[PDB]
Amino acid sequence: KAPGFAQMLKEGAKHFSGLEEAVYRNIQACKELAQTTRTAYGPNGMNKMVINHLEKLFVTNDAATILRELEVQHPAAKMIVMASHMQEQEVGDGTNFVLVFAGALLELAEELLRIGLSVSEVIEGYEIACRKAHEILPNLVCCSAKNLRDIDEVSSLLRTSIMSKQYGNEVFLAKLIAQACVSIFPDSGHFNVDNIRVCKILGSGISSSSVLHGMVFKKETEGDVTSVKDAKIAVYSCPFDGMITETKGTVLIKTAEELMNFSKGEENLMDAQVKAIADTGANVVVTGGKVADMALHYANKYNIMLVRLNSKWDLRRLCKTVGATALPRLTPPVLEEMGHCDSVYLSEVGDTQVVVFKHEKEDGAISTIVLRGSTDNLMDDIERAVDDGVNTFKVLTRDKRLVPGGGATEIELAKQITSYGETCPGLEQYAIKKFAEAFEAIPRALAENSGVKANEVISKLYAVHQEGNKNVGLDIEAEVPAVKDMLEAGILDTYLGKYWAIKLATNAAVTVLRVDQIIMAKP
Amino acid sequence: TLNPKAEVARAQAALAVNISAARGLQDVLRTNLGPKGTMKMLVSGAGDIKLTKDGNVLLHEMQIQHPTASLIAKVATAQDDITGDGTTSNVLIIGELLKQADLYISEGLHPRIITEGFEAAKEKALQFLEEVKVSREMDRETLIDVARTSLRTKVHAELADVLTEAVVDSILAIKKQDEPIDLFMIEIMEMKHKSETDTSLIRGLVLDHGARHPDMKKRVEDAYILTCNVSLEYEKTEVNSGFFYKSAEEREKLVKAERKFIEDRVKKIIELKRKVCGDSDKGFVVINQKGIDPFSLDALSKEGIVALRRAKRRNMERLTLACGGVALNSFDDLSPDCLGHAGLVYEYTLGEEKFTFIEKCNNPRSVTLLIKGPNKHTLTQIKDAVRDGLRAVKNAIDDGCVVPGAGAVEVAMAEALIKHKPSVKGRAQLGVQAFADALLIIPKVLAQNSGFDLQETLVKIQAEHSESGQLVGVDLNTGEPMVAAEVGVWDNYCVKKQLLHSCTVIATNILLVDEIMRAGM
Amino acid sequence: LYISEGLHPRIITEGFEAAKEKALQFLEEVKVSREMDRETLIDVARTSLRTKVHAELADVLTEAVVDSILAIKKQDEPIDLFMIEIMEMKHKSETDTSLIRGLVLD
Amino acid sequence: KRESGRKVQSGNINAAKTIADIIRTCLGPKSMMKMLLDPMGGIVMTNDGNAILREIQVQHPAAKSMIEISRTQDEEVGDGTTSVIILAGEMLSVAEHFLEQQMHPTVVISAYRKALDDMISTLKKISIPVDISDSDMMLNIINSSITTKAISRWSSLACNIALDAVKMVQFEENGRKEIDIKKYARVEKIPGGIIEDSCVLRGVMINKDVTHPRMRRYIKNPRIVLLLQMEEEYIQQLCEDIIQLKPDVVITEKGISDLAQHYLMRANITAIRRVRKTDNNRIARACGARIVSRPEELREDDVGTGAGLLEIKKIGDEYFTFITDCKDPKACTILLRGASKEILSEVERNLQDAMQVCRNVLLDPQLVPGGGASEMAVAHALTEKSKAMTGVEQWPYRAVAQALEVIPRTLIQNCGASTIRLLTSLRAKHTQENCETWGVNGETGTLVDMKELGIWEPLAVKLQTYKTAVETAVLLLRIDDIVSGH
Repeated sequence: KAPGFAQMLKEGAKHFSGLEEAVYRNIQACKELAQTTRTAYGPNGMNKMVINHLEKLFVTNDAATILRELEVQHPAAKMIVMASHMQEQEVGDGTNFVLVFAGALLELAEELLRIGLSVSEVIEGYEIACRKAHEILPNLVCCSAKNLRDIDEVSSLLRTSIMSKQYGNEVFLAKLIAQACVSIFPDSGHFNVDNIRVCKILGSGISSSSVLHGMVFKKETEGDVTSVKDAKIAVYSCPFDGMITETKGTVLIKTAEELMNFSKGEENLMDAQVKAIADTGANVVVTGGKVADMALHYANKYNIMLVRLNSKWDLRRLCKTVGATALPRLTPPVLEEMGHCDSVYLSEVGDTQVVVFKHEKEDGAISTIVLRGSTDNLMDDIERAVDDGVNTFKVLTRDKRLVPGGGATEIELAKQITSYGETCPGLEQYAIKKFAEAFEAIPRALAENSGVKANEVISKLYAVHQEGNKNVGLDIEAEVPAVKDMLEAGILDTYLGKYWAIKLATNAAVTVLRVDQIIMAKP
Repeated sequence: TLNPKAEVARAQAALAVNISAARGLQDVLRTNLGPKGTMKMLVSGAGDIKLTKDGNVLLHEMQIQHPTASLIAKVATAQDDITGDGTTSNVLIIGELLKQADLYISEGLHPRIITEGFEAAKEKALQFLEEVKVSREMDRETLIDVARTSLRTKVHAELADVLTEAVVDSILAIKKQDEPIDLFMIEIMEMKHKSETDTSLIRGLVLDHGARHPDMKKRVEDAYILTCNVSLEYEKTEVNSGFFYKSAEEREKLVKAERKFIEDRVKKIIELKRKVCGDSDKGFVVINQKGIDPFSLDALSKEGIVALRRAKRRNMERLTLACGGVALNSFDDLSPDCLGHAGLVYEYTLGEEKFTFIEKCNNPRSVTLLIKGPNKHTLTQIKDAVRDGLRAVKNAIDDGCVVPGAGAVEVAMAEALIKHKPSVKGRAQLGVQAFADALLIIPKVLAQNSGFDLQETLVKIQAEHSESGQLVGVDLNTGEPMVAAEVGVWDNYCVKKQLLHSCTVIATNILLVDEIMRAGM
Repeated sequence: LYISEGLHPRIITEGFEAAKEKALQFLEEVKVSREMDRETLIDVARTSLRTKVHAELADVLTEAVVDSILAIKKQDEPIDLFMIEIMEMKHKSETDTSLIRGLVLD
Repeated sequence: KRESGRKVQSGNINAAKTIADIIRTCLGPKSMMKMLLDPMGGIVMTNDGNAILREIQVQHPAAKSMIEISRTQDEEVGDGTTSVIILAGEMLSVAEHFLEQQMHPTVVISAYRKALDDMISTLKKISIPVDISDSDMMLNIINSSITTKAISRWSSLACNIALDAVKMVQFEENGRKEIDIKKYARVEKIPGGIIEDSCVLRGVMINKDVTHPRMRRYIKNPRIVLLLQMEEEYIQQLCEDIIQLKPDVVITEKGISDLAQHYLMRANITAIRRVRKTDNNRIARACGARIVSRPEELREDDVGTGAGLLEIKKIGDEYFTFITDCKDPKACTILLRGASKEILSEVERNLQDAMQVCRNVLLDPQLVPGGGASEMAVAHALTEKSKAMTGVEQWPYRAVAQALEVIPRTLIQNCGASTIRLLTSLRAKHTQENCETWGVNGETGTLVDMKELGIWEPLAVKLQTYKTAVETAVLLLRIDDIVSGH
């Protein structure tokens, strides 16, 4: 019966009418995305009881893990999530900056559209303010990395990135990752997170961790050989077990003596198979699955170092470094597809023997952080801090420029942008002023997660900045809502982290504002 | 009075259904008119996303619920193939024509009388283009305004200045000798691992697969390019014999025996290399399309030869024109006739992949437009814009006449049709009035998308008159009147010509629909 | 039609006030200030009476309506329709209407 | 189960009237369009009365009879399908006599049949002769169908094709002037070229392609034949008697397998196969050949002597075999050229209906005034003839006359003019002025004479139109019991 739905003619999709504010609905999908991560922002971030797709329980506060597990189906939210994925490129931090800032730009845009300002004029203001923010951000650069490759320097600046992922233990992790990062910075112009690997081992606690060179593997050496300097490393994916012939190979056995004869024939064949490994000049062998009992002694017969890597990612980790690729057959003497390594030895650290691939002959630009923890979920959450911590200094290989943190830049950058909008006549000042208030959402996130009235933090942060006391941020404390200097406390953020975050967040917000109707299709 | 499994609207409700569909389709596409207009998303269901303002993609790729609206969608497919632009504005005029026709049809006017007014106004409207069309000679500055006028309607006003100079020079690279411009002479290549503003032109072709060996020259300043289609990998026995083996070792002997089919021919490449200017200060290149063994890649690299593999058929035809070497289907009949000549042949390195470039050609009569972008959807977005920008300059050169934009022709033709009485009957005066008010939807919609009042903007440009031929259009940034010639806002002649002929035909046929019968639906 | 396009009502009403003054001035030019004679008032009475009868009482009531007015105005005197009494009687056809120079009493 | 009584006749009227109300507005040059909703959402805005009812699935048996009769009308005559259904529906829409007055159908059928004999008598009085020998006069008549078509670019060529092709098939010696376009004027599409290259071939064409070069490329006197070891010997002998005559082409009715084509290729002749019986009869008349039972019984008389020539010339990426002659062997073939299949399809159906127009005009050189003039002229005669019609049949006799007014009624409705005002003035013109003129203008909407506007239609189209409409109305009125049964 008429009048039915208005503006609904494309596959019956939910087309919001002019009264229902179709633009207001795509914004609400992005605001809900911020609330899921607004609480995890800062050192006092709240953890999320995430339930994996395998019905696994994980308690974490990392933004990338929340969104990867939260199936975001709304396309308007996917754009901001795609900015978070683009945030991971060129920098390894500032993900929640994209979610919190963009959510404030869209949330504040509704206050403009409700007044009657056109969406095309709102976009011009944010694009003007983003360009203006990039001019003010260099002026806020307080300190810069000396690049002395000092662990005292690298660990000091790294404390800010480690916090908000694993709080409280920022002293140990800053020293260890500093020891791992300093050992590669001499390799000028080649630093990457792929070199600094991580190996988690069940242990007492986080304090029992340390750093070791080479590609470390937690699985101890199964063989009886302690050390071997052989370059040819033969990697096989098929485990050491009862052979099967790719051709017919029909095996008929009737009597009990024939069972023993065929059993002996297999052991004589396996003795020849392991013999072929030593014939190809390779005293090292790797196995994915189980390892047989007789084949184990054959590895000790020719002093072939037996290696076990049950994890698939551990196998592929070696395929791209030493070159040894896994073949489908069980011990095919294929010497061409083997690897090359300078040193392979076993080492006991923290009361645990771990396989090591050290580069003694070669210069060496690879390391590994051996983490210890009494829970697998805890070590995984600490691993996420290593990536966000190591990637912080992959950015410092570029232009070394640090800015204050703790919401300090967000108020000064807002204060400088608000003045530009007050003196700028026209309609763009409305969206330029709201671009400054979007920055205030970040201190408001830190204050709310610390149990403090956020409005009192903004009032104090603006007063000290009115007097010219820059580099002043939120004092993280439950019983003290006052502020302190981020420079004296040593809290510092990266320049490129804020640059690419303000850029990608504005493009994601503008890209959502430019959209006014979601329409289905079919190929 | 009806049969089972049958339905038919005998009254004028068939028009109210078709007229309602056009009004609905009008309100959808009017928001993406011009650069200030908003974008539409195209969700394929599987998760892919595609943003575009091009009306043809919003009608060809998207699916429409109304059956009547799908007819107008097919019209945009026809409008795109002839002119390459004007598909969105074509739908707005149809909706506004049918809107004004419904106003008079409710007063008891027959539909056929309204269609006769459109045919009279259309013939007068076409003559107005011949009077206002500017036959300015094609130059760099003129085509920049045309390509800017087309590219700004498909990008964020940042890739316009970047893509404008590239799209202009692409046509000028192929435009000479008064030849008909062929778009097959320009191939469009995409690349990831870079931003969006890095788009630039390539004087020559670009290939996907390149040289993969340490002993290869990173750049070849000159070479006799040899065109070939013979695989230098393990192949079957080409003589009166076969493969018969008794074990894995005897099988390996057949590989050594079968590999001799190529080893004699791989040295043949070394022979013609040393033959045709094998002395110093010379080079040699092979562009063999088929696969090549790493042995042949390892052998020829020691002689200083860049050999390529796994190319496309279309690239090989373009490569021959760039170089001059004819394709040799069998290495046994090798000769210098199969060779060409080219300039700098280097390798562009990305973060992960690498691409072959054959720049500095002699007489290719063809170029390549290298597109770069970070996202997949952004590549398809920029590709659709360049294809529209290329056809815009093509129509400007193929048809040397251009006309103003900003709805200046519509505002002018509306005043012209009002000052024109019929010659067949008096009631056609109403159809001419509907055609006049229908053309004004374009300057009306441009004021809406820019955020200005619909009525104030139109009344200003329509009130602006003088004692001379004066143009006037909508200023999207200020909302005030604007002379399109004094700012560089130009459209094509064939676009506006086909627009009047397309809208009149479809708005006519939709009005002649007297009944809608279900053919067993 | 224009309000649906986003136009305010107050703008349209200001146009009516302008169109009224232009339309009111044009009415002054079209009006015919000729002298009122019996030939002219018959055209006025017929134009007014045709809109209320079956085109049969036109000539019947026309001459009565005109003569009733001429009897109550001379020398440019102010006129009053209360001078004319309207009586009704039955037992006769509709076309039996006529004048009464005097007055009827019950 | 079963329906009888007045319910049957009242139902057949609503069915035939419903089918007619659909296509009322598809009459004339202002044919309004119809939107047919397919089940998959597909839509076609066609305005052809045949294609509309062809796709509309109906359930009532009476409506199917009204549709099938128009289909049969479409084959015998290439025009008048929409007018048969409108008149047959309008003749049945006068139910005042069937139900309110309780007139038996036999009384009305006596009136409808009496009107049909008088309607035919009135048309032949208003007829007008034709000078068919003049190519321009007949060209003015065929332009009525060529308008709004792709063949309008070279309409002079389009008329010369159909006009001569019909005259070549026109066998006037036998008196009845039998014409058969589908039999003696076979039409085939030829890829390549343009509409201007469309010409007539004085003989029979074979669309088979040349598979091997061992064939006759050019012959002055075409000798057209018409008719593993064991398979080789049985084929070796049947092919021996054929080659003994030294033929130029062998056209067998049944298939010629590979081994049979091998021995034929040794004789260097064209191998034709997969041809029908009537086609062989047409091939024999093209050159005077003889059809034989088997290859064993072939005689020296089995020759195509007298024919023009054989040719296997490749035209547009396709070989075509011709056995044409420079004479008129009771047939012809239209070689339609075109640069694409999209243009070839339009010219085929366009010229086909054009041949039907010349077929009807040449069968009898007598036209009639169209544009409602013939309908209003006939209606005036019955209205005057009914004054002397003593009996109760006068009432339905006059109703048939007023039913013919639907043709100018729909033409005036589509133009948008007042239907009553013009139809009223139109009927008055036929009373006083001559009935042979004063019709309706389908383009302008006002009245105009048919002498000044060449809308003159053939006579056979109207006779079969009124005869079919009356016989169809008489049919459904005779239906009084619709019953099932297998």
